[PDB]
Amino acid sequence: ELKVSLEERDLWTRFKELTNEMIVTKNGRRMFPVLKVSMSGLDPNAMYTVLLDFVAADNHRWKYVNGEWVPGGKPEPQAPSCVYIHPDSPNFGAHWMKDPVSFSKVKLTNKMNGGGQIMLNSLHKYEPRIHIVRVGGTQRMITSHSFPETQFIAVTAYQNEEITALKIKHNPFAKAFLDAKERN
Amino acid sequence: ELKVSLEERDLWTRFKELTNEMIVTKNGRRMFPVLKVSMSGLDPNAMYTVLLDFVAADNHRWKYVNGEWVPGGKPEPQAPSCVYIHPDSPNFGAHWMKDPVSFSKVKLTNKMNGGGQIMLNSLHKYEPRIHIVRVGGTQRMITSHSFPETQFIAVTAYQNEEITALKIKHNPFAKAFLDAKER
DNA sequence: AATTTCACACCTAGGTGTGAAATT
DNA sequence: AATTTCACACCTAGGTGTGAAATT
Repeated sequence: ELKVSLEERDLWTRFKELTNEMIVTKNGRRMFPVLKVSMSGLDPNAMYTVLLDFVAADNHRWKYVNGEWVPGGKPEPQAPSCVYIHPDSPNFGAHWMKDPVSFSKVKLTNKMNGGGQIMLNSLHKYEPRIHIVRVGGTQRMITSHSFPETQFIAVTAYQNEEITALKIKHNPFAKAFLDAKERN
Repeated sequence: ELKVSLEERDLWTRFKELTNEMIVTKNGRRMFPVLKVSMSGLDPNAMYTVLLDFVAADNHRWKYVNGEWVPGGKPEPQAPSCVYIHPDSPNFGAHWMKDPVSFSKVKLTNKMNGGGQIMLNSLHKYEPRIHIVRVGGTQRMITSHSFPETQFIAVTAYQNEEITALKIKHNPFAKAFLDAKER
């Protein structure tokens, strides 16, 4: 039982191969691609809460040198980001398994604004991590699952234009720019 | 302990006074004003599901005659509407009491399209009804709450221009029309 | 020098009353 | 006649990368 799969695996893979970059802003920025996963093997009638946090992919600050991401400086330990409760929580296993679970509303930021936005440090790699926590009862049951293909480097401005082109070609809110290309 | 209060009582009252009309479309229409309520006296740790449905205010088909809504023809039985599950359900009492509970996403239609939209019959009077159900509770722990100032007549097109004017004045999505008056 | 901020043009998404036209 | 439908301009609401400007 208990299986959690990554939706849109192909698009994520393409981002990984280019070394994915996620914008983080003073006000909070949404992720792209949107983290979507499928879960099964949950007690359909049990109550569960889904959580999302980000763990440091390594202890290096990265820098873009000669068109390539490169680690540098004194390596430092990085604490896992604060947790983001998926908005559908708490909810039945049946609900969680009906349709794919999407984290489309989570906002990433570089500030410590307690508005339910996940603070991350730019120029550091992160890997999203999902937690399914059983609600109620007296026994604890908690599962975690990370996806290597969702690793990215938090940034305040894109560096690799190959990524920017992938964002533009796939994110609806960036259609203006895509349209600009399809005619010029 | 338990108390469920209507938010924007003033605006609803004004609509009531003019005999509120609610547009219903083949695709579903949102309510205006938006139905919001403050609830308190729930077990902060208990799990609750909030529901919304509409009950027929009477057995008459209404018609707008000489600038007035009047009942006519023969009465019939108007069954209660299907139920709408507040999107935040199921959830803790603490969550329900923290911030006003709003039903802004409920769509009203005059077709039997199974899309989570509530079907109503136009030219009929209805009154929204909210139910708080304790998950695992008894049956007595299920309370109901209706507010007579939220009564309205379902319509496919406004009849009383005084209502149209209040809708325009207060619904942000109708600003184009309001602006068109303030110059 | 390197990285963050910011006003802005441009989209996506989707809620409104209009009023003519179509339907009952 | 009485009521419903429908394309349309015009809004609200808010997500994007751009590139100059400000900060470190």
